[PDB]
Amino acid sequence: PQLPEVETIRRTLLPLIVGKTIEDVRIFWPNIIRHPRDSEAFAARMIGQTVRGLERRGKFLKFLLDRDALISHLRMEGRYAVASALEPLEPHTHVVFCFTDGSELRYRDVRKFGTMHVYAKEEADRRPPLAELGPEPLSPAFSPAVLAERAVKTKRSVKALLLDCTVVAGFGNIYVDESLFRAGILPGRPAASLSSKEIERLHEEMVATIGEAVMHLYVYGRQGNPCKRCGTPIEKTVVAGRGTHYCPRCQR
DNA sequence: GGTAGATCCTGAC
DNA sequence: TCAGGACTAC
Ligand SMILES: [Zn+2]
Repeated sequence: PQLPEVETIRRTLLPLIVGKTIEDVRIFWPNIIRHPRDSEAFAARMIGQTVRGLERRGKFLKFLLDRDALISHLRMEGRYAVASALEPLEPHTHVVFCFTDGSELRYRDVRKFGTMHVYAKEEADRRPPLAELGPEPLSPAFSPAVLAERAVKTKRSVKALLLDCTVVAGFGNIYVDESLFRAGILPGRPAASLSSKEIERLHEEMVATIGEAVMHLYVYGRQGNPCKRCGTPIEKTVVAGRGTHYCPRCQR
């Protein structure tokens, strides 16, 4: 899931778990647990805590309990569901939080790429994976000025810059390619080669593209098909190690 | 320090 | 054979 989907999860999951008290935590793929490194310590500390809130930072979910916060990233295919402890688990369920009311919060992930970190609330923001996280793309903290500062200071491509979590929080591949197309900028351009006008325009399209989503694709996954704006075949290459889609006519 | 590289894991080739 | 987000060593 991408940022907009993660926000939808935050909104819809919260009422389904708020005020419930953890009675058990069951872990079927320990690699997912990143802190405490010992999955048994992870499970033990959460027991007896009540869910008080659920926040999002970038593509991370932050479950707020009594003492601790649980920081969760779903990566490509992770998913949460709330269901009865009386029913069989779905395939690829790797972590389960059991509540005193007989319901469960279940984490599934076919690829097993997702991560979980637990810390005392007051420490969560200054430890990985939240430490160093850039500003929310939809917040005043993410400004053309901030983007300009990072752009001028690097030798990397503009695509690499946008993919960097320290630059802006949770801006995914699909939105990078769509934003660059909408801003008329080739993904392979050196970030420092962008004019102030290009930076401004890119910031604007980033906010609009992801803003629209949180509430129709031009290039992403459209290789070999005609550009919706000029009819030129969309091309796909690799930029910053990622599948990268662009129109060689609309983007410069 | 900035930056590439390595890394996980398995469905779809 | 390999893409895909967010500690190590060049
Ligand atoms: Zn075009």
